[PDB]
Amino acid sequence: QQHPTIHTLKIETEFFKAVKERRKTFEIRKNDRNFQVGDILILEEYMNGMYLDDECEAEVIYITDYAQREGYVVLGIELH
Amino acid sequence: QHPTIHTLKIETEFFKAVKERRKTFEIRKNDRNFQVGDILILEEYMNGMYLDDECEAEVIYITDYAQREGYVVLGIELH
Ligand SMILES: C[As](C)(=O)[O-]
Ligand SMILES: C[As](C)(=O)[O-]
Repeated sequence: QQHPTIHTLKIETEFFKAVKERRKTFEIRKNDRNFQVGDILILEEYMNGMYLDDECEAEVIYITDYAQREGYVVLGIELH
Repeated sequence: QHPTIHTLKIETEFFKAVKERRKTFEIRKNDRNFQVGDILILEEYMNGMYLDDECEAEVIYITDYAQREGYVVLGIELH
């Protein structure tokens, strides 16, 4: 019944911090990965072309394309 | 002074998603000069009818990343 896809994405440090702090509870992404509610994002801290070896895991709990540019979606996320 | 209180209309599908904490953001034109700390009073409507319910949320985050001109995504925290 449930088969989430795990997506591993880079996230620039400023936004990583905002997510980890639960101030930013969504991700704005091109929908080239067929994102679905229940999917898992592994958000990997990245800065100036380097992975910084910190991450956080979040579930996609809501998706919308409302008012977005072609191909973009807003993914509502719940940090684990 | 105090944080601004904005009163906005929200359709029942989205109202329900906000109340359930599934939808934790609001996509809006920024013609209100929204600021972090501001309060949104979200009033429930459906197909032009006011549905005698509402909720309150704080704007905790704001971004125009990848948005159309004048648009923002407001991160909101249900009270
Ligand atoms: C600016 As983003 C891709 O972390 O929503
Ligand atoms: C769809 As809305 C204006 O409640 O982000």
